[PDB]
Amino acid sequence: IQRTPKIQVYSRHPAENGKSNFLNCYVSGFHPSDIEVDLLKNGERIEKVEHSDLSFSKDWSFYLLYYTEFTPTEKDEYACRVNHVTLSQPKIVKWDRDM
Amino acid sequence: KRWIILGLNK
Amino acid sequence: GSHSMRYFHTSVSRPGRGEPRFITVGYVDDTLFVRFDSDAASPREEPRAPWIEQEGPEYWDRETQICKAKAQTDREDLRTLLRYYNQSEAGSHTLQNMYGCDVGPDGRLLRGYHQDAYDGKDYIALNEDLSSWTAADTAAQITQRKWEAARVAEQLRAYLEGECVEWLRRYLENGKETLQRADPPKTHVTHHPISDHEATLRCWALGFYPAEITLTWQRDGEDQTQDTELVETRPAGDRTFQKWAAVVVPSGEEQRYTCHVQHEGLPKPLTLRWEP
Repeated sequence: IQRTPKIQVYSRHPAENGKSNFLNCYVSGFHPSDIEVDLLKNGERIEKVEHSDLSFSKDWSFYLLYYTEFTPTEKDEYACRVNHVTLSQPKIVKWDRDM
Repeated sequence: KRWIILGLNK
Repeated sequence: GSHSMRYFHTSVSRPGRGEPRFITVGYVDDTLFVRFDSDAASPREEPRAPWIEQEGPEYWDRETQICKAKAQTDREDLRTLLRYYNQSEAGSHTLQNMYGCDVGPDGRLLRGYHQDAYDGKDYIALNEDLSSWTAADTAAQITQRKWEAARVAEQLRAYLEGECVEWLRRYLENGKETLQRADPPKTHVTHHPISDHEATLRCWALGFYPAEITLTWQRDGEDQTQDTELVETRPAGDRTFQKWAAVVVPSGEEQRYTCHVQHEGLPKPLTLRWEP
């Protein structure tokens, strides 16, 4: 079996331009466990990104949190790019501060 | 506190 | 109220890229407290909560020994299951195991668990009686026969009824500041125009712990089950969780819609409405 990841991109606190925060990409519901996840700033890969230790849900599907400190602005665009065996090409999800 | 058991194989 | 302790284990083979990767984590309720990762430079069981840090060197050495032993048994088991399923040594395969206990407010065992999956599918599970097994297929039946012969269930039951509950109680006391505090959700309702004719109402729950929560939209008092977008509860990264529920509503009808919020941290379920 193969299960494609759900993806949510969001901040730890409500975003306030100029204020330090955390940018999160939560990936879940996937199997197998091998997965590639990058956080992007204006299209480019962010370098220092940490992640949680692999765990799983009651249905055995996996979940991971990828995160990095960031200070949001008006102009900067952030996104999460995910690749998995279930994906013909990497899936990009843009950060919308209202989601 | 983890469960300790010896040589548990499938 | 009630509480749980769980250990999770995942082994993933990677032919041609060394021995399988093994990652195990322990939780009390929704709080991570220990981890072990076979790919760490000097792999040891590590604390992930302040209240476990006080456990001594004997504790950490033993837990490390147990994790390493589980990694080794999993490596053996991955080889064994290739035989049971007549599979080649070329592909990556996964073994998962969870076990643990739930206790009530008074600390008594409510239920014990021990269950395994291979390649993301149920393989074998201890039944709620803590005395018999459910095997998913004829391969797992082979493990069941072996485990019956070795009296595994009896030893497992002893752990689940004994150390599992006693140490869960210990952790709950030592970590009572956090483990026995519920943080209620901060709630708001936002409005997002889509077109002239309709808009999104989004009901938010932020900064709550534990993760269990119910968010529901009602229209004229009828649950909007089929028309609600409900995102998965997600970690904020600071112990707490977040969630939202959304409905698309005809402009002008915003007041016929109510958001309802149930969380153990709330003395009474909440009723929200878009206000602006």
